[PDB]
Amino acid sequence: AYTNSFTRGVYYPDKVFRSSVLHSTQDLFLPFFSNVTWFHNPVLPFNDGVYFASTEKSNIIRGWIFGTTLDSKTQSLLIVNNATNVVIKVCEFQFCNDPFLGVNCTFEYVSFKNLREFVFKNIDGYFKIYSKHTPINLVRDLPQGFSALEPLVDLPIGINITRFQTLLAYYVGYLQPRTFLLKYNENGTITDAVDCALDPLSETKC
Amino acid sequence: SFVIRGDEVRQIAPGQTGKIADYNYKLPDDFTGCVIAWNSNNLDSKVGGNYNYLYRPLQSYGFQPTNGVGYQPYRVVVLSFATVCGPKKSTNLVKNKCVNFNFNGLTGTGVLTESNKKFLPFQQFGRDIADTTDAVRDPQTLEILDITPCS
Ligand SMILES: *[C@@H]1O[C@H](CO)[C@@H](O)[C@H](O)[C@H]1NC(C)=O
Ligand SMILES: *[C@@H]1O[C@H](CO)[C@@H](O)[C@H](O)[C@H]1NC(C)=O
Ligand SMILES: *[C@@H]1O[C@H](CO)[C@@H](O)[C@H](O)[C@H]1NC(C)=O
Ligand SMILES: *[C@@H]1O[C@H](CO)[C@@H](O)[C@H](O)[C@H]1NC(C)=O
Ligand SMILES: *[C@@H]1O[C@H](CO)[C@@H](O)[C@H](O)[C@H]1NC(C)=O
Ligand SMILES: *[C@@H]1O[C@H](CO)[C@@H](O)[C@H](O)[C@H]1NC(C)=O
Repeated sequence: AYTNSFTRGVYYPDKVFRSSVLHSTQDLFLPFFSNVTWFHNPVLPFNDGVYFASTEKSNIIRGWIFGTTLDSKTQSLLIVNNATNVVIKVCEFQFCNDPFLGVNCTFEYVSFKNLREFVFKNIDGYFKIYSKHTPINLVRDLPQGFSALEPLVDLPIGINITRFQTLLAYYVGYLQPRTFLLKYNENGTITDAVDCALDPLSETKC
Repeated sequence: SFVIRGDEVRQIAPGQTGKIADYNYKLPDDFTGCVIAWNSNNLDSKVGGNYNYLYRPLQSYGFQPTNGVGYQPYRVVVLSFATVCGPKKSTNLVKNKCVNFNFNGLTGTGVLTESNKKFLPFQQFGRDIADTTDAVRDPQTLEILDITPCS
């Protein structure tokens, strides 16, 4: 099952205020109109960065696991929100064959009707997390539109990640190094974007 | 952190020899760090003899407050040496003057004046059209100050 990722997957590349300027930047983004895998805890890889989009009505998805083996062999990232606080641990946890939620440690931190988008990337040992929450009224697939994901969590994990899994519909994307032209309004937010590798019209615009 | 005798405190050093450095706490020859020790004759030593500290099969040390300086128990903590950085002291901020400012990520010379910009909560610096810094956010007070270049 695959759905159409029209114009979503765009986040703020840095913490720099830009106003009334069209800025060209090069970073890892989800391609426009690309195929994203549609799910209704499979093993998924972490090749170059993963865009995560989930639609919730009763808070089914609780968190994610990041690592390479995730079988108590090396350090693995455990980000679990148990309905009251977000808990992040990077211990070498021993995971079950089918982890699910019912109804050596170096770092530890404790904090359809809705759409929750997430971007996970690990560059130079730093885990960058971008997110954006918005209300929706749609069931079949992701809504068509544009939105920007702000950074909230920066983890200096220093841990190699090659495989992730989702703990509990959601969509999985992938990021590739393509150039983007970002439109900044007077308030410093991103209102539109152009994928420079989409079509020759987008190439001309870039 | 360990408790050793006063005479054996000198054995906690790179390239050192002795019973402690041979069988209890061995240090690397190219070790990087600091060694801090202090006397604990009024804390760990006992009148009847505090034999709770053992060293190498193992023998206990007769720590007493009536003993000598070399026989007094000493608490030694060795800090072996990125997430653990040193502290950064900040200074007062003066506005409307040509100053050499030093913020979190950038340095420069300019005049800091009150701005009317509306930064996003996650944004720390502002940029102009020509890729130059025009406004920054103060790391202590959540305010935005324009950087006017000096005349
Ligand atoms: C993947 O995307 C291409 C467009 O590049 C489309 O033609 C194809 O049908 C998509 N595949 C699936 C399984 O949706
Ligand atoms: C969530 O988990 C953390 C530890 O992982 C625990 O300290 C906390 O109490 C839990 N919260 C709830 C509501 O169970
Ligand atoms: C932690 O790592 C050490 C290696 O430094 C290993 O000897 C030990 O068994 C590990 N413990 C756990 C609980 O993984
Ligand atoms: C990650 O992989 C590289 C090899 O490309 C290796 O040098 C490094 O030690 C690994 N990091 C961890 C935390 O295992
Ligand atoms: C900026 O935000 C203000 C609300 O504080 C709003 O009135 C204004 O229309 C916004 N401007 C833009 C360009 O989004
Ligand atoms: C630093 O502490 C002062 C209290 O003197 C407070 O007013 C200020 O908001 C604090 N700044 C941050 C970034 O926490």
